[PDB]
Amino acid sequence: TIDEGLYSRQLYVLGHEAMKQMSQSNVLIIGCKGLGVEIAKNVCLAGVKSVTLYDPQPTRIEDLSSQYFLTEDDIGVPRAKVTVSKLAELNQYVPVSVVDELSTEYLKNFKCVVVTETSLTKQLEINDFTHKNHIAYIAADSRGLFGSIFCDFGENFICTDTDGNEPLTGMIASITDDGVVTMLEETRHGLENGDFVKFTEVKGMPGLNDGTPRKVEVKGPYTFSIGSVKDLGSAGYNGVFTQVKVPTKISFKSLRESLKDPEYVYPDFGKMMRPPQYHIAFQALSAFADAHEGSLPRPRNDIDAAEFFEFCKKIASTLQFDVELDEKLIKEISYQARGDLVAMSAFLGGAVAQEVLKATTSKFYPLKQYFYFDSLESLPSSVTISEETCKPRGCRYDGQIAVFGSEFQEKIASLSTFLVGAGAIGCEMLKNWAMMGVATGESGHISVTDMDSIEKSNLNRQFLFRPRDVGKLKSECASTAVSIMNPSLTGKITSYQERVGPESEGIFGDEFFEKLSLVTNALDNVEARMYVDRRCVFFEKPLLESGTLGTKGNTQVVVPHLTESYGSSQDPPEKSFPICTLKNFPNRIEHTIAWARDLFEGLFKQPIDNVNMYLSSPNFLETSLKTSSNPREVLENIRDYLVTEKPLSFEECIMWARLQFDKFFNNNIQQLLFNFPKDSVTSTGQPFWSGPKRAPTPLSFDIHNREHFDFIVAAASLYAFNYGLKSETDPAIYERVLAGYNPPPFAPKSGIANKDKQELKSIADSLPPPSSLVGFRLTPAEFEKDDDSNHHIDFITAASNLRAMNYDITPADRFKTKFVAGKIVPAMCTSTAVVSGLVCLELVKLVDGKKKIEEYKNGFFNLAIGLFTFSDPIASPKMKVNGKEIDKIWDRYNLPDCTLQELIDYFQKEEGLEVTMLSSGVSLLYANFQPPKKLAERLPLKISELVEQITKKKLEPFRKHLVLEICCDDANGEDVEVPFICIKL
Amino acid sequence: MQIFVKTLTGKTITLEVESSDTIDNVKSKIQDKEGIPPDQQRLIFAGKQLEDGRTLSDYNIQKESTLHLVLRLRG
Amino acid sequence: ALKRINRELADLGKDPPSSSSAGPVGDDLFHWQATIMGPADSPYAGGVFFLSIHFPTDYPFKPPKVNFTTRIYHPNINSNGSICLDILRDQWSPALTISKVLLSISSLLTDPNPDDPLVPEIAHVYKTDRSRYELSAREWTRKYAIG
Ligand SMILES: Nc1ncnc2c1ncn2[C@@H]1O[C@H](COP(=O)(O)OP(=O)(O)OP(=O)(O)O)[C@@H](O)[C@H]1O
Ligand SMILES: [Mg+2]
Ligand SMILES: [Mg+2]
Repeated sequence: TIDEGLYSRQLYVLGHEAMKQMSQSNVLIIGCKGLGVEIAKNVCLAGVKSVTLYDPQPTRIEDLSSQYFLTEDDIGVPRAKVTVSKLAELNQYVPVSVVDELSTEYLKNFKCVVVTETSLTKQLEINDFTHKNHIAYIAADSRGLFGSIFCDFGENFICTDTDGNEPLTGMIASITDDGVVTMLEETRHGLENGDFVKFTEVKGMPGLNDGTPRKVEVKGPYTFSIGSVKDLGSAGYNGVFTQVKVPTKISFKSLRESLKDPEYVYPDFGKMMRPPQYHIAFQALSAFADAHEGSLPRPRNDIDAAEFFEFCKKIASTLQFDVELDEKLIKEISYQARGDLVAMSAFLGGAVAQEVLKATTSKFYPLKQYFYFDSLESLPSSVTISEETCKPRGCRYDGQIAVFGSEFQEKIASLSTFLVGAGAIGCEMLKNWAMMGVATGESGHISVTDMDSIEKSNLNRQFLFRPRDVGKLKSECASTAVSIMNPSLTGKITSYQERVGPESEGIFGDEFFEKLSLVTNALDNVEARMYVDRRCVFFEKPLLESGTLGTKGNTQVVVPHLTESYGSSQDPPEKSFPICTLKNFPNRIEHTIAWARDLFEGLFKQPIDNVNMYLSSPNFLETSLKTSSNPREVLENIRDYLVTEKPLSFEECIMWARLQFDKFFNNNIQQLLFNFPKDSVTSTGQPFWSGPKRAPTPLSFDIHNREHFDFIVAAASLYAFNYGLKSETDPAIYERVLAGYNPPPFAPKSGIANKDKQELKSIADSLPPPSSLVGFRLTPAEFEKDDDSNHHIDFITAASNLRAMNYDITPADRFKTKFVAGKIVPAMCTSTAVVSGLVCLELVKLVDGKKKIEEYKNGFFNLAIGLFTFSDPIASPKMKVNGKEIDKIWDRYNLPDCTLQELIDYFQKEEGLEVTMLSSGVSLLYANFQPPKKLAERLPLKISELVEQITKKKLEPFRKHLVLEICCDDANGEDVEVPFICIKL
Repeated sequence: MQIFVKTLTGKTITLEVESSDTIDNVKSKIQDKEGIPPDQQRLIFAGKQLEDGRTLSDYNIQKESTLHLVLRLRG
Repeated sequence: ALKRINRELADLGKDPPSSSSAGPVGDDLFHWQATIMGPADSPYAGGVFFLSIHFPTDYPFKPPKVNFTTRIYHPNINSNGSICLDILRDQWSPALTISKVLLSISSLLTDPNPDDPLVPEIAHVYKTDRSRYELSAREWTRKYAIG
């Protein structure tokens, strides 16, 4: 009874069984500061059985530095009581409660226990009991720019899936008697030594088809070994190998035992000596807090730092840690002990939420065991950081001023950012900006633009939207929510509903872009990302790109004149199958799904478009006759959908659906088998239907079968929708009509002047004149995956399953069909939180105006295996032009609106280069091979007039510049790249 | 004897070979003359693709036969 | 994008293909009308075939859309002019050039591949009755590729 209308995107990451097992586990959360509330939000969105909170401390002002459910009217009230009311509205299936006091035995009521903002002694006391009762225990701590996570899931943890990937499967060419398994030509299995696989459909070696997993010895990228197959046979031909994923046993240690001899996880190999430092540092922090009634060292205080360093020395001596303590790092930890940043809190909350999901679902590889992280490179260097500047001012930004100071806070308050998109990443970025006080000053401003509307499936990871807000614009709702969270941002936020593209340049023009400070992308398509990147490059504004895919995520920062752009590197491609495979010989369910999608487009979309365009364009037939690739096909479609097969009731739609079923599933297969019989051989003598090619078999229509009836119903419903008729779903009418159907005979055909134009004309004139049919339009079927009442995914699933039955392929259910056909990108809330945290950690670097390139870090992470990596951005390539250093990306030529001849003369005389090609937009303004008449006609014209003449469209009033791409050759004719030209209108 | 190999660009290469010469030797001559690796040479005669390990006589290649040199593409 | 397109165009201009000529439509770089000459040692000898090339906005990250315009009787070419080649579907690296695309197309016309056909009936005729295939190809290249 999983609510598939809400967990649609998450179920593609976790699965049905994972969520079924997750919906029976209770989670307790001790500590309700920023990290605790973030973890609670993520867990509630995840869909656990219930959530319990425990934080009886009264609210204070500084606690609002990272809490977004607390207001200044809540000072003095326990955090849990004022937080549960707002947390209960995130998910309706996840009850949230509060416990005033905590007892040890009560801990047995929960499946996972998260501990934050707790002393080390209490953590040890809790762990000594939660370890021997097999309860997952996750302890998190966030001090300034440092974070620590500790996980303990018992001594007999069972991990079903250790990487989250699908089992590797592939085809086999030949298997020798020595266990040498060989793939097909230029086919790499991708297995690793120690993996287990099972073989099926192996010809000549039936023994390997039993299904028993066997060890794998990798011998090369194309072959491997399994051992000895002497008994089973001599040589095996063809077959499929499939990887088998086995459960693993992971054994942890208690907190008390792991304190002496911990097991670190290193997020970066450039700084390998730090985690040992953090292990001592956090224990010393706890000891100092215990020695000052829970009072952390004051910000940038020398005496407290010295005492903390003494405690660090004492602990290091006590534990016999053979590591030299770094005094500078320890004193920095002491200074920022009272820090409370929203970016670090969000990052650690996402990580801990993912760990909780791993613990509950027994999936993915967890942390083992300690994880110490720091972002000390984010510390501002352009402002004076001292005890005087970092002292609290009794405001809600004290937790951040205590790290960065008042001057950097004022710098943040005057930012002018631009957020593209208002999805989940946009919502997280807006929350972080609201917490940080971005654009709360006099000169600050925030602009957010997004044209999409809130849907039901977006509420799973977008916490700023509520079910009552379904169907409204994202930007307005987000702006209202974040203005409610921070009242100081009333009137400082502008929400647009415009798609960022070539058609929105009239609003987001030069005037708009000259006041921005940075651009943050929250998009989901590559074209818009690359357009925004081009715009940022033109205006030279810092850009923040972030992308997620399931549990993987990456963040990149583009800085003017320092790093290369984001469009300069386009790694991730897509896959489009060869047409011969899809059209005739499929061998996987994806092929059938693609074929079904193409069939849907060709049956319900293109013919309707042709019919509608015929009745609108007065000269449609003549244009199509000399423009369309297949005028004959268009004419046939128009005739069939207008006169030949125009339905007058739903029964005729059912008959048409049956006829199409027969056409596509019974006749084409017979034709193919007549052309290529099952006993046919290739040119080399090998059997034709062997290997990737599977012998098909025609299907006979059986009404009692579920799939045939589903296909008939879906096709009839779609046809009726196209013709605007009244559809029915009662099987009685279908069984009554389909009984009286006479299948037309069909026998395969072996085959064996300029009248074609005459035949096409005869077909054309048969069509009724457009004047005869006025106001008669057919409704095209626009594909919509999210709607479950239009029979789209049902029809696609039915067609794919029928085609799979044609080729004896394994059918897929509606869930996977919707995943594949709809191009749904898996998404998670934890990944969104992590990428938002990383982007906001880069944002403080950007604000400080750091100049070196080694101080920025593009980040990548995979939460399935707990992998985190950070690398320096790639510097923008340089070049030598006219004996000068030119940046390839961030340099341009600024010229007036001079004539083309004057531009050529300028490039010939100044740069000493000969212009050979000059283009703008999608037009070729000037080329060296054009006829001399055309050039002489175009030379004495200005650039603006030339563009207007070529593009046949006047320049709009808001346009103020032109971007020209110029390719020029040197004196010797050697091609040399030059930066683009920025013509100023 | 003599044979003619036509390339994809319209060029005609004349070779001095013997009916007993192996396909490997012909691919070697084509690599020596044009610099095309043997792995990428697809030699065709009378609608049949020449395979390594055999001789010209196996394909009934005689005086002034014409072969085709194309790239290894399949699909 | 535009820069790579013009670099390839200049390379075509400087290096004469001698059997093909690809050029943009009017002054649009995202639409070319190329020409291919029928191979001499093929039934399609003495024929001119026109191709339409639509460059995607993500070129060269995505393969160009190349579609035949002149009707041709080939086992691996359907009626709609669609072509059957890997370098257009998933073998499209950023290293390919229309130059080579055309080379490939020509090599295909030189020798068909009936083991993995796109038109099953023509492939069957070619495999069974070679003479009928030769006659049909000659008739088609005379009716469409000539004049
Ligand atoms: N060209 C564009 N201009 C403006 N906003 C855009 C553009 N393209 C995408 N977006 C916005 O980017 C966000 C993408 O986020 P996300 O993919 O999570 O949302 P969605 O597409 O609505 O959901 P789903 O992926 O679950 O179907 C959406 O807010 C969408 O409106
Ligand atoms: Mg949407
Ligand atoms: Mg989306």
